[PDB]
Amino acid sequence: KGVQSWTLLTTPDVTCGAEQVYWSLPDLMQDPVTFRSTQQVSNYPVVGAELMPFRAKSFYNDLAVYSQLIRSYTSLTHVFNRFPDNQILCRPPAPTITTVSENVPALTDHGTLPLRSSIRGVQRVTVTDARRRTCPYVYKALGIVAPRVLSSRTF
Amino acid sequence: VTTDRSQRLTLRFVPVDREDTTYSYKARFTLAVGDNRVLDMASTYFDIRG
Amino acid sequence: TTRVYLVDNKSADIASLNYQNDHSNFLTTVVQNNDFTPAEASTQTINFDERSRWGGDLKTILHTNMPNVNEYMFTSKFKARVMVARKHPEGVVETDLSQDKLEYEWFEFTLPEGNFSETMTIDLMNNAILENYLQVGRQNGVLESDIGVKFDSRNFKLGWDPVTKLVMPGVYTYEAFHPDVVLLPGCGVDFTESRLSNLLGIRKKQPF
Amino acid sequence: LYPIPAKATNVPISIPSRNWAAFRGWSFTRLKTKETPSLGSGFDPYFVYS
Amino acid sequence: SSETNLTQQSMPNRPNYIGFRDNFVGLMYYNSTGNMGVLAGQASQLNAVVDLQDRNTELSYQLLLDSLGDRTRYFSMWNSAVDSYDPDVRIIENHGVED
Amino acid sequence: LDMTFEVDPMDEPTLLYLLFEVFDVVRVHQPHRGVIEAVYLRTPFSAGN
Repeated sequence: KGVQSWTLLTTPDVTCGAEQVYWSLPDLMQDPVTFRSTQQVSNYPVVGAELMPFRAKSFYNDLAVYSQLIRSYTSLTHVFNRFPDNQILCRPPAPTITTVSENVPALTDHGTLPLRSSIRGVQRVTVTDARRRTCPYVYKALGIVAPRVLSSRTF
Repeated sequence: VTTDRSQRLTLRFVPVDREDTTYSYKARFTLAVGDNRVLDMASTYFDIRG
Repeated sequence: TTRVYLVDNKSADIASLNYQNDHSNFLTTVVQNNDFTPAEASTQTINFDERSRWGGDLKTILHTNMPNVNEYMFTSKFKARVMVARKHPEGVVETDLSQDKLEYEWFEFTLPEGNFSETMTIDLMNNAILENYLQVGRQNGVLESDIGVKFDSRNFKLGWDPVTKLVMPGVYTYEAFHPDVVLLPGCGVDFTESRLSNLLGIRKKQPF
Repeated sequence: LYPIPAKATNVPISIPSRNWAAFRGWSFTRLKTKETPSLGSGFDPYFVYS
Repeated sequence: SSETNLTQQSMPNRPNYIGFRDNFVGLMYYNSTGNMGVLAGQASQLNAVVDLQDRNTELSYQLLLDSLGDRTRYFSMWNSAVDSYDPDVRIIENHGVED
Repeated sequence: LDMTFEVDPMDEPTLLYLLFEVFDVVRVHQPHRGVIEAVYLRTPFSAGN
């Protein structure tokens, strides 16, 4: 009858979980096994997936509540502790075990995958989230392709 | 010269998809040419209302 | 084999294509013949033999700046239902009973953009619920015991005696076990549309 | 298109080395910068004219 | 409202004709690299339209219409009505007046 | 190729507009009911195939 039945307790993280990013290079890779091609704002054919370059690094200290008490002085204001006496409304204790996010550079190789027979000189790079919209917190997305032959088509 | 079968002289296509941005519009059509038709593209035009 | 490179070539000639864009979706030139200006080179073409199915061995490089708490990634807003008003029945004394009709509404609470720590976000989430008590509740006469919702970290019931069923220390133990939601009757919270539950460390057991 | 600065009078220009087979000749004219939009991208925020 | 403000003088506002451009130039994205059109079969998504950033399809059309017909005749369907000027305004023939 | 244009001074920024006259052409093939294949060429000032 309690929340045991339908919620689940899990370790918290400041990344707020994570998501895949889908790359697409519409003007270069031949569109993968069921994708139709578009100039549609989002829905370009995916060419490879990664987690976003943004991960939780585990952090532990005792004296976390002590750090919070020292901040209770050195902040010079009470705005986050309006009820210092009320034990239910009291500012909650800082976790001893906790996370920080690190935004890390990432470098990857995807599969050998098929390539349009002739290439226009103006070309396109896209990074999109699981919702297929473009992540604004991107700097320096890049692609590097070594072309090669798969198989003859001329018989 | 002319077919004695039932066939439209003029066709009209409704967009199958369309997208908007702050400064542009984009619409996708399936232009269908039936099994004994031939279409001279000079006859085609985008009829727009607004 | 060769290499063809898909890189954010900045110069004003190609920036003329960048204007409505950002580094997550951009147009660039793969053509790099250095006596052609990037505009001039951009219209040219690399042209593999038509008799062969070609494939790219593709590598990529990605970097990013994403703040923990933001609007775009749904780590900034939560729905909560809290007391909007508390009436008093006419001709009863105001200090005497405090029994009357109470009223509640759903609001969505917005945390400051760019924000960047775990306990800070819990303190910000509580400040948001306080801010609506200040902006509404103070005037309609809800008592500041009656805040409706609070985020906490403690294990209440820790010093609780099995026999006499009170917290024997006379205090709740001030130590963080795991984040928690503390509610009063008639009210609640909603993460249907946020990733703040994943930062609370609370997840739905049947997620779909 | 090549930029002619305000009050400039010699406009030198060069084309990098290339093959000219089937070339037909040259046509040329002068334009104002405000009377010319840059078609590269989807909207031109500097095109303050109609 | 005052005695001297009876003496104000009005001038009509400058005439300003607004409408669509000759043959709707600019209404469709020709020669704009991020916004190309598409023509393709349904089975292969390979586009038959290969546009370039240094082509000028709008101007090319205005010149071809003049080579094919007479631009001095106005056709409302294609909004065909060539940009013109009064030559008596362009080159002033100051004959004076027969007064 | 070098070209030097001598021109009258103007109080506002202007552009020299050049048209390198060229053969810009296409050929279009339609071998099966579902498809169309276009071959482009631009003879001087090329942009491939």
